[PDB]
This record gives sequence, C-alpha cells and structure tokens, in this order.
Amino acid sequence: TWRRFDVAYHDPDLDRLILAARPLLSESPGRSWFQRHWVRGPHLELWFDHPEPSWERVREVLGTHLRAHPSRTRIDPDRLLPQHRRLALAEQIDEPLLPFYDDNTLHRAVPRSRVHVLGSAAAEDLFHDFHAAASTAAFDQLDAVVAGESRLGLAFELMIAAAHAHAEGGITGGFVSFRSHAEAFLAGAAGLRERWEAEYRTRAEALRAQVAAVVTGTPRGRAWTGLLDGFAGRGDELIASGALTPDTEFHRALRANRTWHDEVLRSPSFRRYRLLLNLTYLQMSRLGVTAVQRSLLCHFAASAVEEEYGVSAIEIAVG
Ligand SMILES: NCc1nc(-c2nc(-c3nc(-c4nc(C(=O)O)cs4)ccc3-c3nc(C(=O)O)cs3)cs2)cs1
Repeated sequence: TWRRFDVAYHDPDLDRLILAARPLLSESPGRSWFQRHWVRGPHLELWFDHPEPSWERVREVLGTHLRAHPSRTRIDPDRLLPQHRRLALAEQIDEPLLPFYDDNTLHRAVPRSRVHVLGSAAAEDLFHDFHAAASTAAFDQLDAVVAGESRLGLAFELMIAAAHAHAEGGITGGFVSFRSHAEAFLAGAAGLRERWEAEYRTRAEALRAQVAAVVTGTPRGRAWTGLLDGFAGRGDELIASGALTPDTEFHRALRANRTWHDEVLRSPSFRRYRLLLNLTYLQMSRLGVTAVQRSLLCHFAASAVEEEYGVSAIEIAVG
C-alpha cells in the first residue's frame, strides 16, 4: 500500500530540505507524510499511499534543491555503524544498515512495518493517519523555525497544550508526566540536572508566562489540541481491545503510591493522554528536536508548571 523515498542529507538541519518537499505532500490525493531517520545514515523519508507524486516528480522537485543547497556535513561511518547496530536492536529494525547512502542523493526505498512494536495493523494505520495530518502542520511550524522562531519554543507550546487539553486534571495533572520523563532520562545525572535547573532559572519568567498563555488559549495551542482530538476515539478503542500496546527518587516514590497503580496507570484517561503525548513527541522529532532536547523541555515544563501553580510533581508522586 505505501511508497517510500529516502533523501540522504547528512547535515542534521533538514528544515530547508523539508520545506522544498512541501509541494510533493500538498499537491495530490492520498495520505503523505515525512519523518527523519538514521538507517543507511541520516536521511529524510517521504511516504505516500497513492501513486502520485511519481519518482520522476520527486526528482524534479528535490534534485533541484539538492543541487542548490547541498549538505556539507561529512559523516563518520566507522563511528556510526556500531551506534546504528545498537539502535537497530533497541528499535527492532531489521533492514540492512549498510552501505551508508552517499550525501545529497535520492533513493526509492522499501516501506518498513512497525506492527510488531505498535501491536496491530490497525494501530499502525492510526499512526500513519497521525503522521499524514501532523506532517501538514509541520510545514507551517518549520516555516516559522527557518524564518527564525525558536524550535524549542514551538515544541514547548505543543507539550503544554497537550497536557492542559488531554490530561485528566489539565495542566496540574498532566505535568507530572513531564517530570517523570525528565527524571527517567537523567538517570541520576545530578550535574546535568543542575545545568538544566540553572538555565531554567534564566527562562522562568518567560516560560511561566508561556504556560499561562497556552492554558488561556493560543491559536497554535488550540490547533495542535484540535489535531490530537481526531485520534482520541480510535486510540481509546485500540487501547481497550489490546490492538495498541527507573531507580530514581521520583520513580521509587511512584511505585509505592497506590493511587498511581489504581487510579492513574491503568485508567483509560491516562492511557489516552500518554498516547497523545507520545504523538506530540513524534511531532517534536519531525521538527528536529532531539531526545536530549525533548527531555530538557520536559524538565522546563514541569518546573514552569510548578512555579506558576505552586505545585510539586515529586510531592504528588510521594502521596
Ligand atoms: N496521594 C494521592 C495521589 N497520588 C496522585 C498521583 N497522580 C500521579 C500522576 N502521575 C502521572 C505520571 N505520568 C508518568 C509517566 O511516565 O508518563 C509517571 S507518573 C501523570 C499524572 C498524574 C496525575 N493525575 C492527576 C489528576 O488529577 O488526574 C493529578 S496528578 C501520580 S501519583 C494523585 S493524588
């Protein structure tokens, strides 16, 4: 059902290349979407379930761009291969990892299946529907970033909006997830945590204001939560049928808290929230936000909500 094209582009800043692809994902019927990926080296993937654009049309648009604005980053294959072998085990990727693509090249590629990770073809199809809708939204987000808006700031707004609209209890409920994710990432890194805290202090006033603005309602926040709304029903149904599948002070506390077990973890509302937050994190990846940066945002979001509302995620976890 799907066609895939890989654009090998070794500079981590894909944003202009993505914007050049906008007509290909905007001009013909069918679902189309893009993501960033690492197999055979850094590359952009374009996915289509209908027969247009053709390979020839894809080359007409993106060949022109690669010749005008080529990547000048050089990969280090010797260091990348072992990293990719580990990623492949972790992400359950069975595709060949070699040879690495040459920089600034276009390829047809074989679409991969994620059923074994997501739980069913129906769950995979729902993620494809999300990607199709979200990729359209991403072009406007990336136009803003290229134009000079803060990438992390746009992502922060998506996260706050998702927690306020889609968590039970709104922002002062959903923010506990942000702490959880930051503390799981940090895995005992006191020195990194202190660096994050010190940067957060410089940002606090602006970040608290952004939290209050998003909670009041912003056009971007409402647009993102509107998009997420489209997946809530089907998501609840796949979660309920089974079709959609840390040693830290915080997580130790949580594991001893019976409300976590009985009213949070197993609740359909938390499962739904967590699905829609995970879709938000996928969007952040599409927008070029790395795993460390997503985890920093989680730290900043939790800290901002705590300061604005005078609440404490660790106190909630302890119970
Ligand atoms: N002493 C009794 C109590 N314990 C709790 C707890 N709530 C949580 C909680 N945890 C996560 C978490 N998310 C993660 C994650 O990894 O995503 C871990 S904990 C997300 C959200 C909540 C809350 N929901 C609400 C709501 O009003 O509905 C408020 S706080 C953990 S213990 C509430 S009252």
